[PDB]
Amino acid sequence: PYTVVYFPVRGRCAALRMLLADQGQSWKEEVVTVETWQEGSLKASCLYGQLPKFQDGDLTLYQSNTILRHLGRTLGLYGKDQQEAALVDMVNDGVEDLRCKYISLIYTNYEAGKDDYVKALPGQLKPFETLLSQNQGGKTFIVGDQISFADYNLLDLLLIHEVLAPGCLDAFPLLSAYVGRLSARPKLKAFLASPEYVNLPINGNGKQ
Amino acid sequence: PYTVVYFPVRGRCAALRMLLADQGQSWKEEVVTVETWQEGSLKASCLYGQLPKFQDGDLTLYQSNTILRHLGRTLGLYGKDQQEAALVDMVNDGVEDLRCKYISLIYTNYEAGKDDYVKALPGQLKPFETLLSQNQGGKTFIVGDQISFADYNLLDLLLIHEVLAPGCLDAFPLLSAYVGRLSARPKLKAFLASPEYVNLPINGNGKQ
Ligand SMILES: CCCCCCCCCSC[C@H](NC(=O)CC[C@H](N)C(=O)O)C(=O)NCC(=O)O
Ligand SMILES: CCCCCCCCCSC[C@H](NC(=O)CC[C@H](N)C(=O)O)C(=O)NCC(=O)O
Repeated sequence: PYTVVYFPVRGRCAALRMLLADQGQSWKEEVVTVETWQEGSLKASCLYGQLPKFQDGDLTLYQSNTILRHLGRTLGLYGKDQQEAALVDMVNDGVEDLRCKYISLIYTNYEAGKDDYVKALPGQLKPFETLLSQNQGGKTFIVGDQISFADYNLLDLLLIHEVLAPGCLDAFPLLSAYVGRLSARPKLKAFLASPEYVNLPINGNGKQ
Repeated sequence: PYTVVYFPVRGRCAALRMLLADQGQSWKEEVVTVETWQEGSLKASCLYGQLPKFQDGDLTLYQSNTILRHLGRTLGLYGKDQQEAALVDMVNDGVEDLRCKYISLIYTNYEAGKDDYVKALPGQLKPFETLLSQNQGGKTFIVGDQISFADYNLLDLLLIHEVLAPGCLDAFPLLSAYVGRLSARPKLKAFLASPEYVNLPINGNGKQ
């Protein structure tokens, strides 16, 4: 079945976890402690020397977005056709771009870079609001009328940014309602309120 | 048909161009000058305010990796099954990770960071050599026995690094032979020797 190997943080595993939970899938969490990691053996066995590591039967995967696309492909959360599949990728690549900046700020220069980052945030979120405005008035999902892996990834992106910059979605009504709507999905809402998610820090350095 | 909108550089369009050329596809190049860009009109119309922009019929796309996956999906260069498709993604995500570091060095701190970057390069390339060593002794492609979009992206990554750090592939027999082998493909070899590729700078700031 499914196994996710990661440090005890939400980080790059939050979106895929939301996906599995919302889709009613079962998986095992293999928690790797900083000590175990510093031992070196696991890290040396990882393709790119990093986590998360994911297992689907004997298929071993690395790279958070590969896991998301794999689950999206296998579970039918990758658009209804090739055109939608491309739009889903366009959304996810954009989500990834901002996540990288978020990650850089959090771990590289939180104190000195936060003000500049928050000032530039609106412009960074505008694209997703626009995407929403062009798809059924933003009443359904980011692409098409069915959920996709990019939805879970974008939702996480938005959630963590509201912790970083409380109220950042006030400027974006479609994104605001989208967060509330997706968060209300029964299995997702239950997962998001579970200690399995809540008692885990967003990042690994105590910043958010 | 196909249209790629970009600045007059190889950058993030090199891989997809190699793909189209090698696959015998025709496309139009719409060159955007720094002046035209600074005007602001085109940039404001771009989803994430950046290039490349890609057009396939009435389908408009942004994000270099979205264009690669779209071409891979529609042209049959995305693995033979879901398992291979995931491995292709894993390779491309890894290629993207290193490309981002390469781009950061080139445009952010070439002079001061080059030495450290080159020292860390072997460890950054090892994963791709390992990937090749696990797929038919590295005698075919990065994943499976058929070419994929990740091949064109990895090939470009390797080509530009050979310019940045001559001989970086010497210690990697599989990657070395792979570059020579893929570069020898008739249509690709012809494209790589054409002025449309050769007379274009790798990057936009005169560094490489
Ligand atoms: C409470 C303790 C928390 C543990 C320490 C903080 C964990 C931070 C998240 S893990 C950070 C890093 N992994 C990555 O950056 C993964 C990026 C990869 N491109 C992906 O998308 O999957 C990694 O493996 N880093 C380890 C390494 O590179 O050695
Ligand atoms: C000799 C002159 C060449 C032009 C000058 C150098 C151009 C550098 C390459 S273009 C750089 C930037 N685009 C990107 O970074 C694209 C990132 C996107 N995630 C992708 O993968 O496609 C961009 O649009 N930047 C423009 C902007 O953000 O306004």
